[PDB]
Amino acid sequence: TTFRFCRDCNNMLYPREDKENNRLLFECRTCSYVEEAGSPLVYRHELITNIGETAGVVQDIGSDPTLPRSDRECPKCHSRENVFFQSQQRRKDTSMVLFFVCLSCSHIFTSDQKNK
Amino acid sequence: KDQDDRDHFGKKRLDLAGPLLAQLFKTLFKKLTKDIFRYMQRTVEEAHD
Amino acid sequence: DLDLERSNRQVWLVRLPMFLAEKWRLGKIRINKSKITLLLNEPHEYDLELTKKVVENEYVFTEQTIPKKTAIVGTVCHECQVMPYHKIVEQRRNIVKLNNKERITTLDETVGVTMSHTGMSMRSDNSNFLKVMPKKEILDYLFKLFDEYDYWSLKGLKERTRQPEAHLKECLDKVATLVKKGPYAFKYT
Ligand SMILES: [Zn+2]
Ligand SMILES: [Zn+2]
Repeated sequence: TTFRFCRDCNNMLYPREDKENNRLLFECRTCSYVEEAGSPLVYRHELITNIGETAGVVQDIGSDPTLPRSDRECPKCHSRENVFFQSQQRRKDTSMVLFFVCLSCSHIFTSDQKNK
Repeated sequence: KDQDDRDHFGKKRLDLAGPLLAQLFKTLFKKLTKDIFRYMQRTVEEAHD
Repeated sequence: DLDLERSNRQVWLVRLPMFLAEKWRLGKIRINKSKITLLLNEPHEYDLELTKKVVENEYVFTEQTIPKKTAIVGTVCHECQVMPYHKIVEQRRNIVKLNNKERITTLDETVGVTMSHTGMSMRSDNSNFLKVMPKKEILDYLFKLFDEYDYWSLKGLKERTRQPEAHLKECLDKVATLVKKGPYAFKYT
């Protein structure tokens, strides 16, 4: 995660192990620029995800006519005008929880009960 | 995103008599040039009247 | 050989609509503070747009493995876009969708007359287009042809013959040897 690019080379910095100072540096297999490892974690794989559950929530989601309105009150705004929609993770196993969006604070909440 | 949908009528088009003649007439027009050119060539090839 | 002349002028790029573009193929910059305006020569008081203030790595240059006469004139200081005043502008900018080409002049004549020239009209060429002897004197010239240029082709000899074709070609065939192929061919050498 969090790729790093070079400068004056701009390619992406692979990690090159420093054993002597004994830490991780990021090389640049084209121009020899280097720097540290801002964190020893290198790679993630992320089988079961929980992102895209709010894909493209723009400040205009309130301006889309086709989205179903709903009346519940935002925990923050305590306003009762909010559009909502299922989780945008277009995949089969996906749950059927609801993401609301208050038209006032643009705060996102959920209809959940298992985990908020 | 979901895979694409191939039957979505938004992505179809209907060729009416306009297009269908166009596609047809266009090729028939090349063939007319090509021949004209060939004749135009071959007559100049032999400086025929 | 290229020359960085000064390259320090604060050139200001402007994007403009077409009606402006056509008009440009004087001014009065009436900037005001940052609501920058400007007066154009008559026309309107079209203001400048702070379309892009900061503009780096962008410079103007002109010219006159082939080289040429390069000159680096000025640097972009800031990019602008035209602010069209808007009364007639929108009145014509919206009306920019009010043009097209013509339909077909479906030939108003009677049908009979027009086809007359198509068939056998028995007329043509109205548009000019793709319309397209002494054996002594012969030998004296043949010896001259042999002497002046042993590589004497028949055409160079026949044109130089300027006489009946018999005397030049036949009488000279004895003391002159003509090759058929190779460089010195057809040469009365
Ligand atoms: Zn680099
Ligand atoms: Zn709210």
